[PDB]
Amino acid sequence: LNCADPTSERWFHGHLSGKEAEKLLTEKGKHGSFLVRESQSHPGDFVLSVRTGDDKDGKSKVTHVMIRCQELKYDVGGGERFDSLTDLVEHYKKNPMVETLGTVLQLKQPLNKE
Amino acid sequence: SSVPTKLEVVAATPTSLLISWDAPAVTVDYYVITYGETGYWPYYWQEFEVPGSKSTATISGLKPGVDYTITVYAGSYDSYYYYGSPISINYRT
Repeated sequence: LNCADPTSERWFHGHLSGKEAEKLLTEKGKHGSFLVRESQSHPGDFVLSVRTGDDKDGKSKVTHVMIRCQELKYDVGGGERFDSLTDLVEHYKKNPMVETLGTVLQLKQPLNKE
Repeated sequence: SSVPTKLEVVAATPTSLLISWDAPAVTVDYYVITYGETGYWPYYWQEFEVPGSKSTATISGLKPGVDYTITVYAGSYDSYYYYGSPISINYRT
């Protein structure tokens, strides 16, 4: 409740498990495709799920990002802070998020809820 | 009181971990294995789901000489959220 409400965004899926998200980003997503969903470990917190590979079963590889809301601002654990998730998303289309797990994390096309 | 209990790396290659947790007395529907590089953890991770009938998993495609943090979650098909109190370990390489 303590940050700008992003629930009306089209790339916001609300309740969507990691397995469901992986299936979505696979069946319809490309490299760098992303969605936001609610955390299953931290109620009320958000997860940015990003497609980071084509291959690993016939499913694609997804890297997940914890979104932190603190003092009315969003960030992904450090660095830059945003008044909205929409601003955060735009910034990480233009900028790399992180290099981890043998993949360079950067956003491309949103995967919208249907 | 963690669920599950006794998470450990059973065997490891430079690029892969073989993990195990307690097959318990009270069973759950599924497990979610999460893992990431320590220092970027807990903000970046990868994960996968296994049935509650399993108490072992392999995490592969890792890099040698890297510190990893691994957390296993337990869950119910009747809840969106995981059970509280997961178990977590560190392992390098």
